[PDB]
Amino acid sequence: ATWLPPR
Repeated sequence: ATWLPPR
């Protein structure tokens, strides 16, 4: 995927 959100 893309844009990995923190926590």
